[PDB]
Amino acid sequence: LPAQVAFTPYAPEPGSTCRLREYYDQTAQMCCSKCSPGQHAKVFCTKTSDTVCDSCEDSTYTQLWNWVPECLSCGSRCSSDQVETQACTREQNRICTCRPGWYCALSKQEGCRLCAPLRKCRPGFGVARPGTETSDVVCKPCAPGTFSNTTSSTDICRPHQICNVVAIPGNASMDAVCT
Amino acid sequence: LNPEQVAKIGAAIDAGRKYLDAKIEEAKKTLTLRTAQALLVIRSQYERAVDTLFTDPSAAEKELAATLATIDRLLKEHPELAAEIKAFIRSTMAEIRALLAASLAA
Repeated sequence: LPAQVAFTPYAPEPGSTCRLREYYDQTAQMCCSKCSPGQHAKVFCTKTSDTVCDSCEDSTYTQLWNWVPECLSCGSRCSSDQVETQACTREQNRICTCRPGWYCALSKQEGCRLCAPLRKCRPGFGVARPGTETSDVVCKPCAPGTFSNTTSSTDICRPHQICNVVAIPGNASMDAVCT
Repeated sequence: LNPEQVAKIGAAIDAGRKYLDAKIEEAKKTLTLRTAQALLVIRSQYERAVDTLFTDPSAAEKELAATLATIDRLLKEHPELAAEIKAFIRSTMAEIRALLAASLAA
């Protein structure tokens, strides 16, 4: 850099902000370098020395331009029930998710730390609230006039067929049989 | 784990996360931003240590130890604060482990 261009650390002039890759450090009262994603501030800047940025170690990360004193820990490796939808790298956290047919029983800010299988509503029972990424299916018993003849996390209680002359009446798990 | 046990376990995890977030907000309100940065790191390792109770229980005690060492290291010059965080995290993990053991014993 030539003499024209100010290097970090420097005090910003009245009416200024720091540059794009810089932050204003309140202890030094100076503009100081941020560290890139994948690095952290091993040493904070002073009035005469800039930030010292070092690389993150494996299983730690920083996702943003930063001045953290240590990199953040990645979440634990996913268990065999889960799917790793984002790998742990020096620049991003690990993300674990649940498979279809499962919900997240213990949720993280991103992803899941404990998955559980969705309940299946047996014959005579239908879905009352469908499963969501973070909540189990809720079942209900089918009321007269309706039925469910399946074991299913999605099938609802559906109406009996109509007919005037009933050979075998419908119940909660089977349709009416009509003469 | 039945839904009651999961809810009690989740409530304990949230208590530790919410305590850490309040300590971060406190550091921000008092403008001790370098402490707020250290607390972000400690929070990330708390999350990993909690994860491991469910993904790989054989690693849990090692991840808890690494959490307390991170608190000791990053907050070495703030021993009062360091003691408060270790005590909340120790107490939180003891409760989660207690609920887990009680459910596995049934």
